[PDB]
Amino acid sequence: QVKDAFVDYIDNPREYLLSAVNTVVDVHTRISDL
Amino acid sequence: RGVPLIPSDKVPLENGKTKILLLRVGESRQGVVGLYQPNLPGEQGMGLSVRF
Repeated sequence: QVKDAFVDYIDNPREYLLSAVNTVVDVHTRISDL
Repeated sequence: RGVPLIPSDKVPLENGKTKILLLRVGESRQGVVGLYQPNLPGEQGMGLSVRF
């Protein structure tokens, strides 16, 4: 970002870290086989 | 009388006293049929699968 918008930039810009969400899906092998 | 006797040690036997069976097999004759699951992942045989 431009600071206080010479042209200066802020020295501590925000960084966005992607988050992970998980789900375990369990299926019996006889249910899928039959 | 033309109908063969088939051996099977899986027919129970307890102090003598076993049993004898007579079968007619076939779907078209309305007899006895076995049932299996045709399409399987792994599929090493008729109704059989091996998976890691």
